[PDB]
Amino acid sequence: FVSGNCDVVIGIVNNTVYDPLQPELDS
Amino acid sequence: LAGTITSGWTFGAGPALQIPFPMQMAYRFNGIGVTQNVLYENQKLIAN
Ligand SMILES: *[C@@H]1O[C@H](CO)[C@@H](O[C@@H]2O[C@H](CO)[C@@H](O)[C@H](O)[C@H]2NC(C)=O)[C@H](O)[C@H]1NC(C)=O
Ligand SMILES: *[C@@H]1O[C@H](CO)[C@@H](O)[C@H](O)[C@H]1NC(C)=O
Repeated sequence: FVSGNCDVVIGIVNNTVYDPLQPELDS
Repeated sequence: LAGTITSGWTFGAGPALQIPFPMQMAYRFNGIGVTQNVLYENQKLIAN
């Protein structure tokens, strides 16, 4: 779940969050 | 004290597994019905 942005938390990390809906929409 | 600081409650039920203390505090916040983001966004105030 999402909350806020990427500066408040200490120790946040770059990564990718896959979205299941997009490939189905594009197919 | 060392067991409850470096491993949370795991050392009381088997092998002691390490975990960073803020993550353990987030776990305990989930224990009482408050989400993790509250602790992660008010860490400094909570520590003070
Ligand atoms: C993690 O968060 C984002 C992911 O892209 C990064 O934020 C920008 O990243 C670019 C390229 O690395 C930099 O040129 C910018 O300066 C970054 N900040 C902004 C406001 O655009 C961030 O750098 C990533 N890595 C961290 C936080 O170590
Ligand atoms: C964890 O420890 C390393 C070295 O002890 C330190 O460089 C790093 O900043 C620490 N993590 C955070 C989130 O500060």
